[PDB]
Amino acid sequence: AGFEGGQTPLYRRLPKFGFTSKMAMTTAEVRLSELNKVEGDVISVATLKTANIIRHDMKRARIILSGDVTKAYTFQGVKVTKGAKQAIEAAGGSIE
Amino acid sequence: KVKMKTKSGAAKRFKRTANGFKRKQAFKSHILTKKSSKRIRQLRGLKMVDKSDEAAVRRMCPYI
RNA sequence: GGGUUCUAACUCAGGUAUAACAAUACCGAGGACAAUGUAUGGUGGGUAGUUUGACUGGGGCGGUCUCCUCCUAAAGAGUAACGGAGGAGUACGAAGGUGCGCUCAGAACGGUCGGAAAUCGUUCAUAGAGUAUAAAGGCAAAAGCGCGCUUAACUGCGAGACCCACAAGUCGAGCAGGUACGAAAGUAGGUCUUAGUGAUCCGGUGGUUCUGUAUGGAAGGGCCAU
RNA sequence: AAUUCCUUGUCAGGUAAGUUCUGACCUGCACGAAUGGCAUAAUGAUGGCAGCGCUGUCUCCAGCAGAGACUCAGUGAAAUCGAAAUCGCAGUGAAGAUGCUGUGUACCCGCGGCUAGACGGAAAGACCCCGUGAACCUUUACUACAGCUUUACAUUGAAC
RNA sequence: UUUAUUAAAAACACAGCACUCUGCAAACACGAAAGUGGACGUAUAGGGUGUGAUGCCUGCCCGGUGCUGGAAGGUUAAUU
RNA sequence: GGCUCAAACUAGGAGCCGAAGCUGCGGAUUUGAAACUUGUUUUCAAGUGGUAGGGGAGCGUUGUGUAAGCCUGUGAAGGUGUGUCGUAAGGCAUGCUGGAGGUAUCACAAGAGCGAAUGCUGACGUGAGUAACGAUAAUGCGAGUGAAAAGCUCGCACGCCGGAAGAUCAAGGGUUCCAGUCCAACGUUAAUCGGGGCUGGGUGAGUCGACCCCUAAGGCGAGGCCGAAAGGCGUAGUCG
RNA sequence: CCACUGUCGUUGAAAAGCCAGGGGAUGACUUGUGGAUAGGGGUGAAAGGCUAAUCAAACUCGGUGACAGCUGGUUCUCCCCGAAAGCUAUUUAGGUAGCGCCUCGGACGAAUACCAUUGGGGGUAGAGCACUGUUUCGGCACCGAUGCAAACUCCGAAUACCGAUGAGUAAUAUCCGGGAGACACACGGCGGGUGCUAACGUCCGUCGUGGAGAGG
RNA sequence: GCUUCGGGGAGGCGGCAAUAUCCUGUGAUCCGGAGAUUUCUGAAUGGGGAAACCCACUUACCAUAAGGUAGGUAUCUUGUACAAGAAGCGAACGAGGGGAAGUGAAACAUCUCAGUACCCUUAGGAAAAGACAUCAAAUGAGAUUCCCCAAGUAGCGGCGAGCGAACGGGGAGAAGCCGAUUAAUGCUAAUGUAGAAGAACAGCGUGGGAAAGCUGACCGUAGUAGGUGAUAGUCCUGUAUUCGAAACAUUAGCGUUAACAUAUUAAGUAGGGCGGGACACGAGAAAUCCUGUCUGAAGAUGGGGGGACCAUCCUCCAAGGCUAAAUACUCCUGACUGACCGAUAGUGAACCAGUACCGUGAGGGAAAGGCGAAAAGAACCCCUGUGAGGGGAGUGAAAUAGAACCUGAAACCGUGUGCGUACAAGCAGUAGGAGCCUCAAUUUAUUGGGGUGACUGCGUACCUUUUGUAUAAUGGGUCAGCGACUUAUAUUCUGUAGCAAGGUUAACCGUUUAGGGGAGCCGUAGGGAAACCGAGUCUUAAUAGGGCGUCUAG
Repeated sequence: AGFEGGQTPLYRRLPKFGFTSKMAMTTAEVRLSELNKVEGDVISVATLKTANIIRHDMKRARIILSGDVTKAYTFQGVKVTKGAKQAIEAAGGSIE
Repeated sequence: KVKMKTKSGAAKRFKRTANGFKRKQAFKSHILTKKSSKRIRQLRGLKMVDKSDEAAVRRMCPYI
């Protein structure tokens, strides 16, 4: 792996770039379709951990418009996108 | 247990996109006065990894 | 900021006792030296570990190794040889942009020094010149030569193509912004073009809210330029 | 010349005839004075050359003696070996053929000899090249280290 | 004296010669050190190097690299 | 070979021979195509040389389940023949040998297939009944014993060594020493003989040697010195 | 105690000897017994000699199944397809990697191939002297006759290549992915360079065959 | 082999390997517990030494001769010249002191290998560690150890080759103390070290022999055991089940005794300079830990840490000692197991094997199993040398089962029969093909099967390696046996199956392939360096343009 016969290999011809963030490793994205595994109506970080939607070491979660919700939910400590927010409030939920 | 190891220098060069890999371009580190502004413009940013290089990149970075 | 002296540390592979070796005591001689530990500079084939290229009508020796032009190259492209010939590793703030203007080399004739050939006048003269440089291909709307004003040798980019294993390389109308020249339509993202070049890593510098290991900073890192 | 390439240098001697030898010349490719120079009696299973004697070294080999070889009896190896019904020649052909083509020759099988071939046997050529092979040796190759040496601090103090 | 087993020599050694080091806990060598050899020796001795009986002898060069002496200047470590 | 109005050459012409090419006939197989539709059937068309290599479908072997089954002394495995079947790997049946195990089928797992590696181990060939039988000091004959005598014993003669090839030890060996008995193997042949097999026997010390006393080189070394550890050195001594 | 010459022996009587000769033989001699020096170490009157038939670094065991881009070998059967010995890069050149070429699967479906008609650009073969050179003769550098040239061209095909339209035939072309192998090629034609229009020579281009293909 | 205590009940004096003398119901042999004896060497210990030997001194006693019996006499450590210890050996695992190189990096020096091999010291049934001068930064937790994750992530790195966490989550186990020490002694309970009983089948045929066949029974808390003349629940030994201990060991509980220990909050300490080492972390912006050297505090109004550093906040109190479990291992004891081997395998070793043999030595290191059910192992005769070897006889189911003994392959070497072959040139065959020989049918030479193969055509082995090999290129004397793409994990693709926008648990628990365990992983969204946003997002002054995405199955 990574050898081209003595010619300087592709990964060594190209430059390194970027840095790794630690915030990204504790931020988790939650899809509207995974919300059916939640027990209850409140959608918080603790409830997303209980539903096994997110890892227990995640600190915060984002709700994005991927599937669609089926019931009214209450969101406390999660960021919700614009499309996901309008889908939640169209299905009768709320965000706080 | 034993696992495949990532080539860490290749993981520092290649990142996963939806249908392939992205990368920065060469020939921008230094000696840049002599280069035209077109080359300085166009050698900036990301390119895709070429499909002929993609199997090697997958062998080098088997987890990203 | 140095020498001299002293003795008490330390030394004796000195003497006298302790049977002996050693130590101990005393005496004697040295003495803050020497010697040793740590650190540090020099020296060091005494010893170790290694390196010491490839192509090549065998190898060595010699030459060559990247880039550009012509030919080989068989009227698209490409195409080899230690095949035949030459160049490059720069230059230039004008030798760039624009508007305007101009036309060369040679020959003959006349004319002070002044001729084969200086400058002046006349007549022929698609270029027999010039083009920063090698060669080839081009060049009159001159791409050649002058003058005025200038900084487009701009920033963000770029439909689309050439070329190409990749990494690279090349051309590009158009769009936005800010300009330069022009009365304007416009032209300008360097130079007639094709050589004047070197990846990554590492480190430096000018910027930047992106990050910032409890938090606020900072360090360090990232991104843009170099 | 233990040194001279050209070179068998030249001249002299020695032989009938001497690329060697001896003497001399000096044009020393490329001698030379303790990596000693030039000599030197004695010495050397040392090198070169020349003689006497002596000879089977040779012309040119002959005869004889013993030990094998040869035959019989007893005992009983070896390396090698794809398989063999295993001839010549001129061609051909991975380019030097018992084996292929054409042709010639040849009844089957021993024994004593012989070594021209079977690119005969033996040893995965030591020459040569190659391998980002090994070793050991060298040095003003690189990088280190031992050793030696420098200074600072410590052991380590006092007085002028 | 030597290549035990293809080289006995012109090779090595050799008495002799020179240079140089070494004042004694010598220089030098083994060793991690203690302890040893040198040597129960002491510069007419011991070590290293070269040369190699003897006869006649051994010329010039200190630029290079070593070795020895010197320190005016330049550079120069840890340290502070 | 042989060939001359050719069996040469030039120019025509007509026949024929001639390949795994083509056709005929029979069979298998890959792909694609119309259908009772998974090879359920009949065909059709185009294919089917092959190294490196890619793809597909199977055979056999050991073992586990199936299997407390089934087969087997009315003869298992194995060995050796024969017949028979399949494209093949291979299957099946059966004569003989053998004498106690084997394994249908479908799955499952592999120490799963050998001609080569100057492969490894054992066996056995060729060379070949060939070389050789180990100092050229040498043997002849008469008796005896014996299954058998060149070689053993005895005798006569001959030859060899005799600063040894005789004798005494040490070292080293370890019974080889002596007698009786045997001859398979060993002895480079034979052997009745032997340093071979077997069974008995044999080595007697105050004076010879060792031990012992003493020490050399050199070891070890109360304490002692040194050293990460292990250990190294060394005094008195104690060995040698 | 040595080992100078020769013969023999060289599957030896012998993993260094025998025979005939040879050297030293009171010395820097030979030899017995015991002891010491140990591997990057020893010892060496110095040959890299010797250190147990082992020496430019002993032997034994261990690291250890060292590594080996090298050589060898790689074991049952049948069916289908089927290469390459090129380019680029490489401390590369007999290794390897991307691309090309093979296979399998999937997607797509004529976008592919052949031919006819037709739209193009060219600077080759040929030819020629208009330029750059070179050349001979005549008249007088110029005029006229006359040759030649890879790096000369006033010219200039056939083929080839890039497009369009159209029929027929064809187990096409393209893309995504699984698995490769190959990157020593050879000869015969054609066009050349090189060589000597030598080479079963060498280096390219292109076709065929072999490679990997039997049959006549 | 002696004594004794138990067991047991008819044979026995170990094996090759029998014979002899004998022993044994007055209880032997044998098995189990205890005891006695226990030469010499060896830590070897009285001194020495070439191990299995040499030489002593001394106390008491005996003997009267030149000796005997019973002791004592090493060294070092700890206690008062006296008592108690130690020493040496031996599997792996632990802790510690030292510490390579081959190799990889397609060279090589940093780095890797690896803190591995090895050397050395020293324990215990485990060791080590361990109770916060620890993490965390959440709503905080609450020692150590081990396992599954986190994760091949964050990082380290000639940023190469490689190396590689932690936080936190799920589990196993849980414990905290100030002596959680060691060693004896006595009771109590349990276990172990010999043992005991243990059901149920007959007939008939075959056969050498019955356990197999046929018919009919029986036991079963005992039916897939090992044997027995072939295959047995009912023949034996066993198995299910139920049970024994005089003696001694071990384990646990209680009590007593004697040895050691029993801090009282921690200064040459924390920190610092220099040089190194350890931390995933190679000096790096390098925290933290260790220390060779040189220094050097504050001391609860104080100090350590929170990855340069400062402030704030949080947390915790070093410089005293201890502490079970979960974890590591096998020289070994018992039980049980195996899609492990079956004599070239499996240990090197199935057998007189660490032997023979090789080496000075360290060390290296084989080969070698099978008669038969029972030895019934061949009386006797014959040939022969009273030899080997054989033939009869006999035994046996079988003797080409006769001891080199089951089966008995191949190479290799013979004997017999049939055909061919001594005028003919070569990979030895193949396609034809005459003749002869031989079996079977057939009305009788006509076919068919088998052997041979005159003569004719064609035809230069195999492997490997190559552009190309009959090649005079490689390899193979032959046969037989063995001999090379594996295993573990990760990952990707394909097939298949289950579930499906979901799928799936791991370690563990478990009366154990079940069931539980959701930690975690993959998928369901991307863009961007990142913050951040999200069917979008990045770049940009730009809503322009452009990049990467969207426009479903895992």
